[PDB]
This record gives sequence, C-alpha cells and structure tokens, in this order.
Amino acid sequence: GSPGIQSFLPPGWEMRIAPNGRPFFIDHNTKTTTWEDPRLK
Repeated sequence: GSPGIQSFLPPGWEMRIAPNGRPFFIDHNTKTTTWEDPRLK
C-alpha cells in the first residue's frame, strides 16, 4: 500500500514487543491484548 502500511494484521491491530521478548497484538477496535497471532488461523 502506498501509505507504507505493512499489511501484517488488520490496520486496527497493533503488535508491540513486550519486554518479555514476545510480540503481543493489542486490538484497537475492542481494545484487547493477545500474544497469539490471530492470523495463525
């Protein structure tokens, strides 16, 4: 996409790397926090 939006997860999902060393995906639609990549299924 032109804007540079890397289509990893939906544009409402924010993957942050917790100090644990694990990427966690925080959804900004409902506002939840999951470690497990929702695109794995």
